[PDB]
Amino acid sequence: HPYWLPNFMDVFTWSLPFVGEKITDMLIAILNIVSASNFDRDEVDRLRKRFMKLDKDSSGTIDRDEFLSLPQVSSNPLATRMIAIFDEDGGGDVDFQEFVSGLSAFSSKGNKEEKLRFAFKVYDIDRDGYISNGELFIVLKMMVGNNLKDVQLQQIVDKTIMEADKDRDGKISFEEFTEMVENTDVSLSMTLSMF
Amino acid sequence: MGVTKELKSPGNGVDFPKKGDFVTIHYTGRLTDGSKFDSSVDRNEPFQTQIGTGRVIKGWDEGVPQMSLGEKAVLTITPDYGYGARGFPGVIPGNSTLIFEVELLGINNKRA
Ligand SMILES: C=CC[C@@H]1/C=C(\C)C[C@H](C)C[C@H](OC)[C@H]2O[C@@](O)(C(=O)C(=O)N3CCCC[C@H]3C(=O)O[C@H](/C(C)=C/[C@@H]3CC[C@@H](O)[C@H](OC)C3)[C@H](C)[C@@H](O)CC1=O)[C@H](C)C[C@@H]2OC
Ligand SMILES: [Ca+2]
Ligand SMILES: [Ca+2]
Ligand SMILES: [Ca+2]
Ligand SMILES: [Ca+2]
Repeated sequence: HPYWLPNFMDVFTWSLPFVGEKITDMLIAILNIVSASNFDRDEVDRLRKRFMKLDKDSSGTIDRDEFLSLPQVSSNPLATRMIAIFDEDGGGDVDFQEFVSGLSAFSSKGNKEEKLRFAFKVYDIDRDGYISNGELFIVLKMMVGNNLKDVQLQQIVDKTIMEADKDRDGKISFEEFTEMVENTDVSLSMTLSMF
Repeated sequence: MGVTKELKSPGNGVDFPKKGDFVTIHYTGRLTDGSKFDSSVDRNEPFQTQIGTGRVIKGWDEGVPQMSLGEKAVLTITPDYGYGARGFPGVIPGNSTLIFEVELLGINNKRA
């Protein structure tokens, strides 16, 4: 029996609101180059104090165990993706430059392009600049669990890729991704709400 | 107020979801004009969530714990207990009241 998302929508429109909700949920828990970031010098200094409390061993870096020490992070289906994205150099831990850079993307002062880039990074597991079929399946599966059958997820992943893959290499580039989502509110999903 | 529940067929009348319980539900979602926008029944795949902890829209978190195990009901959910002014992209317009047919199939390991 064929399966399609409501109104035959693509998997990015479908999943990005939940991606933004889950990541901003974790950022709220955590919060409770630098000079080019979306934060003034004062806000950066407040983040320095938030960073220091999370680094329990005073390494100057936050590791996976220190992130998962928060209950709101360990129960979160996107915790592993957020941690990997924050680790910009891919070294296993996040220094302060990475901490600030990751949070800066979610500022209300940030632009559409860096929020599109963060969203893309959620799906691009191996960081090669392309969302592969398997990556898109894996990350969607992380969020849906057993609420769709694997074969249902395969149909909508395959259809979305067929629709977005303009040059027909079987993967989704950043440009193909941003064109797919140009008429949905990705910036809103990828913004931590301002008082 | 934000969610009203109309019982269509009763459950066992004794087992109700509590905050933090995981529920298993078959649902069909409709707009007020009656048009179906989604259905777990049509894809033959029940929906499971922890209830009462903000993992689903407020109308479900407040309506589902009122149901007893096995009940079929209709939840009418105002936009403040649903997707609000934004709506849900591709599916739900802004400022939409939502009508869910809901069957409570499981509470944790208890099954109807
Ligand atoms: C990787 C995929 C994403 C992941 C998708 C799944 C696990 C598959 C699961 C069957 C959802 C359906 O997928 C076919 C589809 O179900 C709807 O059609 C629907 O009938 C609905 O209203 N439901 C689903 C059943 C519980 C109540 C309500 C809901 O609470 O849904 C929740 C919801 C959308 C909350 C938003 C999230 C964003 C916030 O900003 C907003 O805040 C106000 C609240 C769902 C369960 C999220 O927790 C989880 C996800 O989104 C939505 C109209 C759109 C939704 O697709 C997304
Ligand atoms: Ca440390
Ligand atoms: Ca690093
Ligand atoms: Ca990739
Ligand atoms: Ca391509």
